Amino acid sequence: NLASSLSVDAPGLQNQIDELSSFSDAPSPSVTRVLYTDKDVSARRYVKNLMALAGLTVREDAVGNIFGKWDGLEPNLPAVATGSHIDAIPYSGKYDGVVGVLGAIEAINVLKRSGFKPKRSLEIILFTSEEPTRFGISCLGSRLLAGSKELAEALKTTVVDGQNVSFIEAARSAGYAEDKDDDLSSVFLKKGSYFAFLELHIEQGPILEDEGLDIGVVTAIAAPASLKVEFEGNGGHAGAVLMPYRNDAGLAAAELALAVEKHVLESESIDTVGTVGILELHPGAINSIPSKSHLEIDTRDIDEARRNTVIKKIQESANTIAKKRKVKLSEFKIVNQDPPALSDKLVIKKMAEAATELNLSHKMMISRAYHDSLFMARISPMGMIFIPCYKGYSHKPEEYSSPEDMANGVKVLSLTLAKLSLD
Amino acid sequence: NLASSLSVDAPGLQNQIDELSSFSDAPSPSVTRVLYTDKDVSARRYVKNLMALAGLTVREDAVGNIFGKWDGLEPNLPAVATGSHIDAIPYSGKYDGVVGVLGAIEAINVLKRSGFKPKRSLEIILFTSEEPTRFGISCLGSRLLAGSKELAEALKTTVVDGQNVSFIEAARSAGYAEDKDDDLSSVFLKKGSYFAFLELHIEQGPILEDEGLDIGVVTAIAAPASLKVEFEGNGGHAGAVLMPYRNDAGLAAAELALAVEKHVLESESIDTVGTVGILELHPGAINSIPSKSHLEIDTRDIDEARRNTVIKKIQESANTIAKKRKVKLSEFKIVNQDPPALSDKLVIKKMAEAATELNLSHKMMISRAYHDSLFMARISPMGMIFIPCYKGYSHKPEEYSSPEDMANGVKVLSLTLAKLSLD
Ligand SMILES: [Mn+2]
Ligand SMILES: [Mn+2]
Ligand SMILES: [Mn+2]
Ligand SMILES: [Mn+2]
Repeated sequence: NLASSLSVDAPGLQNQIDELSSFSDAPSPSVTRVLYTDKDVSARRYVKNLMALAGLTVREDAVGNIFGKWDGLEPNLPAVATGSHIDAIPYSGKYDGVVGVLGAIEAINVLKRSGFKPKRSLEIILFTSEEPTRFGISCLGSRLLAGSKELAEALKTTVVDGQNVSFIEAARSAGYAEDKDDDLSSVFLKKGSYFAFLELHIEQGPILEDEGLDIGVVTAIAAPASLKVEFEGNGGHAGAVLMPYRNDAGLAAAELALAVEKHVLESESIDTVGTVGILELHPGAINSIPSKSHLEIDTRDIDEARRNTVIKKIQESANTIAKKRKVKLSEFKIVNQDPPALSDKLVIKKMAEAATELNLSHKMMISRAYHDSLFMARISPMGMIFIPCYKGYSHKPEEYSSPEDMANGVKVLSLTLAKLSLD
Repeated sequence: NLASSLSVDAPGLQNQIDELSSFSDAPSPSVTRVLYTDKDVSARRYVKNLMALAGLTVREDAVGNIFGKWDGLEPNLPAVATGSHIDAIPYSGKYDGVVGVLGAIEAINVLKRSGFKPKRSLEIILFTSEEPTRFGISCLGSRLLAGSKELAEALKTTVVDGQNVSFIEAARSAGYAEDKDDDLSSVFLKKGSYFAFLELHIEQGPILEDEGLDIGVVTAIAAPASLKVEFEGNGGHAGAVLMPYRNDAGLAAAELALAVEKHVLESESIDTVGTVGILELHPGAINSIPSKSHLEIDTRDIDEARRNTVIKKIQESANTIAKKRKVKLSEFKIVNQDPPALSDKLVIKKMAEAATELNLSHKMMISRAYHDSLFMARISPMGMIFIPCYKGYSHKPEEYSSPEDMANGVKVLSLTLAKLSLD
């Protein structure tokens, strides 16, 4: 049957993972690859070439989401879509995102080798960017596909990066958003344009590995939020300004970072997380008392209300700390505060059937990380396939998924796409 | 007499202060000017031009200390020296250091207009750098003039900046070519090679302004130290690594910064200070748990033993925090731990006499900031002349000393140089 016929070029896929990792601003084994930079442009060209070699019809939208379609026997029907991202945060790994892009192309090649003939077309999406590194905006491509007018407006009017380069200027340097007449609504997909959307991804947790399982059938994605906070004080000379006269913006930031941890732990649930991954001091000189501090805070929970309580407490603490330290709370901005997504029950059923037919052990589980799937779920029924990764490591160069684990994920993706194409 | 004949071009000196401030990597009103950068080179050239216009013999040593001599009637006698620095930490003011360099040149011009005939030569020193910004080393020039073999060795073997540029490469780019035969010992001054060393400097405190006084006669300089600390943890995914499994290097850093403040306050003396002016996270992404943190800590006291107790407590806390957070204390480096210095009693005497002869009010006081004077004191009798500054502000663009305050300092410097030259 179809399932028994599926065969993946596992070393070939690994070779592509390694080749793509060369497009990096960080030295190997780390990867850094940021939206619209030269390394991103090179990586896009590499992927588009692989899509062409796979016989896919390739197109791009106004912000650089890339689509590669295998036309079905009934091409007017909403297609079955799959895909992921290839951007990488600073000093991260080679597998996050990339497995779901290169692996989706491999799933096409696998199905073609088996002589599968899709009824509904299959389409691979390379999302233009999923990581928030450049503009503070996660899932930039999929948020637009899912029809965010607010985001489209912001991208055209106010959005800039840390070097004051605008979104539009960055896009144009990479070959996109050239048309002046587009408010970016051209990117929006109407609800139902895809029959379903699937994303293959490394688990980014140790559960499948610890339990000895091959496949996670993802049932939900946890609710993510992020915040930016700034404090301002008077600054001055570190040697000469006596302690009673200070209002140290760095100490306010230190206290807020510890308050974030405290409020997360106060939830009493191990599913709650919060992190201060960015903490910058100005002027940032050893002998200058910080007059401005800038924090960026990530916080999430599978339970939206429980997460929101953490956010409320963080704002309360920022105000309490500012008053105590006698500094100005000059910025407190919630950058995003998004609900969780639920995978579609029929997609879940088909995925689990596919794993069973392939003799692959599996469990149903939640995603802690967010993904493009979070926003694609607003447009069509969604599911995700998790594969194991070594010790759950992710967002660091120790991240690793074996050729066998990737091949298993590709087989499940191939078979689930096939099932949905004939639905 | 000589005193009554001294006249300063006060607006002209102000104009020079303003012109020099244009050599900056920060937009006005702030100044940033770092050792061996293009802005530093431009400022060196500006000063050397003024020295030549004042008829001084101009020379430079291996690391770029600049000397401008007015030859006396007895040129073989140890000269009377004066000088300061022109480097500026990020986003600082226009007066720190610069007043004692431009003001020293103006003092020469003042004495020449009055027809003064020196016995001992007078020599102006532009120290190559006094701020620790680039290499973490304060008083780089004067520590070398004072004969630090440990520093000379480090500069040629291990010292690099934050961008991994070596001291040698940086010096070379600024026109200080490396002599592989020179271990920098060529820079060392013989003890007693100067009769005395004087530094004119803004107070960097509010005392003279608050008390309505013209001149501070500095009697001692507080004991400065600095520390570099790094913590290392596992890092990883901000969304997926659950709180009990973390070893967050950023939170270790936050706790250490708060411990620094605590230990300073524990001294029970208002003269004790400590600051964390630099706190950097790696990888520094919103969704990546910090795997490395880097702190640079400044701590000082007029009392050396009290200062040292603070340092010991900070090291104890760094170890306690590392154990509790389950991170590695990967670096704990005391970069410098220097004793205080006392001004020479006969230099103090001459300075007070000069202020009195000029009908300027004055008081004895200590310096909280460190200065090149701290290390020149190891080579020759030392003193400092403080002038008032607005609200004591320093290391920020609000720093200000009036044209009159500078001119009065210049007059005291001129007259003190003259008195010492004839002694
Ligand atoms: Mn990621
Ligand atoms: Mn991802
Ligand atoms: Mn300074
Ligand atoms: Mn200074």
